[PDB]
Amino acid sequence: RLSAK
Amino acid sequence: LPKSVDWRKKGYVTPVKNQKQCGSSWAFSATGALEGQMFRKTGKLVSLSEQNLVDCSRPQGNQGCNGGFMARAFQYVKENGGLDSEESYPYVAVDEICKYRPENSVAQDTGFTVVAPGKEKALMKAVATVGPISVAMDAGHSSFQFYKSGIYFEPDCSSKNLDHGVLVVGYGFEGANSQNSKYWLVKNSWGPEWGSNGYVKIAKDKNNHCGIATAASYPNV
Ligand SMILES: [Cl-]
Repeated sequence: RLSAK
Repeated sequence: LPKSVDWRKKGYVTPVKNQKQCGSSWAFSATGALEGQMFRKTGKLVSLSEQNLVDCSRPQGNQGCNGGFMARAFQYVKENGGLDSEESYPYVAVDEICKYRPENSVAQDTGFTVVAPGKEKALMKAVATVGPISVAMDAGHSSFQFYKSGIYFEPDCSSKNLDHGVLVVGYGFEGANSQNSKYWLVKNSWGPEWGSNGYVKIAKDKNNHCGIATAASYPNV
């Protein structure tokens, strides 16, 4: 998954 | 088996990359394992193209920016007979048209090796004797997002339901007792800025924490 940022 | 291993100190790991807003951690993990295997075989470290993988492995089951799997990527490198370098096929973080150009190939794999699922010792073994190992983990937690240092241990971690592929570049322990407070040295793809220089230490031998040993594998070069 992707960074929350 | 050694007490600690750090493939980065031996030249098998490229600088930390950033997948940005695209679900290709699986491609990063794949290129990490491959970069390490190609290094062991030639003594040359070459950043591989994750974009190559995003755009061309839909036939093997990958979905570009919407998920994918590391072994499926090794699978594509094999059917395709190659994989371009990052320099020749740059990462743009979006699903694009496959532009694999074999004149720019710099890596090859004839298949892959799997690690028995949930077997941390098999994993430790693969790590210690082969080089960085692509692994899947459950990274759906704020604590992971905000991780900064030390050994990561999250109680709500799953060892079965994974959403993120990373790379185990080694392992070790904290302190002097080699048999305790052990961790997996993990390379992420959220940039150098996330975590500890882009890495995370994850609890080892703590019941396959976050599923790190659930579906590990590495490419055969
Ligand atoms: Cl992802």
